[PDB]
Amino acid sequence: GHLISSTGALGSRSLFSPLDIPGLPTNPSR
Amino acid sequence: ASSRSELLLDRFAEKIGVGSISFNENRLCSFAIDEIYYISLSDANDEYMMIYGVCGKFPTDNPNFALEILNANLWFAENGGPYLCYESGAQSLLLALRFPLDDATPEKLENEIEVVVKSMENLYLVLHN
Repeated sequence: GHLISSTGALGSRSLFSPLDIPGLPTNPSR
Repeated sequence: ASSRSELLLDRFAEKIGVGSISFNENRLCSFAIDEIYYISLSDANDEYMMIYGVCGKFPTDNPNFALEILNANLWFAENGGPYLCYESGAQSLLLALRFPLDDATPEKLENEIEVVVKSMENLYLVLHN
């Protein structure tokens, strides 16, 4: 829960950091 | 003594005021904007970062819509948006945006990240049902 107070294009409330959506740490190159 | 990817990150987190972040053992930095839109920044390459928007597991019950997504990709191609891609390790859908590192700026990274968010947001609208 981090609140953004920026001019930039993220006029949106909060950012959560992940250590029904996978949030994968790798995809297959080969 | 870090490459430019690791500066942009720090400089970007400074711009939006969320403190500090980093890259992980798997060369990426996953944060979820509003606990619905999952985004993972990867520095795939010395020349570019990839920007992944994760849209969950991929339906396989009457999955005739994999052709519908492939059809949606026409819209994102005209609009300049992310590529609609399927990934096999998590069976998850993905928006993919390449983001090159020369002339890169914190506002440019911020701009494109939310491009992936508005793509992940508007996705159900770009589809027929």
